[PDB]
Amino acid sequence: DYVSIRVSTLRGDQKIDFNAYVKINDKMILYLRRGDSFEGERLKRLKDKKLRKMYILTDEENSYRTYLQKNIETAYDDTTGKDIQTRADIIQGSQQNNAEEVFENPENVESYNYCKDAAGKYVNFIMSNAQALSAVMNIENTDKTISHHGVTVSTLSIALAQKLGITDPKKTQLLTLGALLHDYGHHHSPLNLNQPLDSMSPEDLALWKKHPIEGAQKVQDKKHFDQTVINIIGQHEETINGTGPKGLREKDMDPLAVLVSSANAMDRLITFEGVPKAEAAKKLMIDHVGKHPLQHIQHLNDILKG
Ligand SMILES: [Fe+3]
Ligand SMILES: [Fe+3]
Repeated sequence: DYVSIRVSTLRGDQKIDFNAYVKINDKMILYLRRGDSFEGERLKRLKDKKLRKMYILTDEENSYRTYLQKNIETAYDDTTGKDIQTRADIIQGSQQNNAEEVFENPENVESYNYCKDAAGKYVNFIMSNAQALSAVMNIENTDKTISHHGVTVSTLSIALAQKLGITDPKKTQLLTLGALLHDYGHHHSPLNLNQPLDSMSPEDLALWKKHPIEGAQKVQDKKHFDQTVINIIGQHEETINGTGPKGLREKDMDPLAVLVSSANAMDRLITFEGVPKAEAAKKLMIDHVGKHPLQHIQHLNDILKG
């Protein structure tokens, strides 16, 4: 009667040719109407509302499928001259949707490969459009979700890799994919991530510490998962001086996971701990002493101010 869709796929200026419903007290409540769009301030209709899944009429699923495919085809097209924020709105949401699909169906080879291919397209988008990174970084994680945070971390990771001279396309694709999926271990956790680690209850901190271990264990023997991705999921909370959950030091880590660890630490401060982005580098240095390579912190600070 109804089928679910991910809210991350409702983006940009294309007019929807379907209704969409929000579930309230187990009923499907009409919220978006045929003809609606979501460019610019219109996106506010989908923000700050903890919207993850919405629903469409099964009879309109074909309209929705074509809507989504047109959005992504148009947004990745570098020849359109289309507004960069609208392209970023669509692409950021598509990346988030791809991650959510993998988190919900980690056994699905097709979904993983789709996410992987799209991570490559994302690298190209960021690399080939001067203002793409800045546009994506304009898209605030209002609901503090792990999928949105994955996209942000992947974005910081791509730029950091560029600043470090990591050029290998295979490596950048795996870096991006690993960053996208890095917090798989938090999927369906009761933990409220939107609080500072250092002031979490002992119970919450203990729960938090489990996530990279549990996440990696679940996917490590799945053949379709790339080893680098498994490494990033499992090692991204490790710090170079051995203070993270597994106690790894830099020499023990996948180098790409060290990058993601740095990029993650920054967004956790900015998005989950309410730290102003200009102060985030200092905070890592004086509150996360020796946890991440200074060159990463310096580069990330530079990326954040443009
Ligand atoms: Fe994490
Ligand atoms: Fe994270």
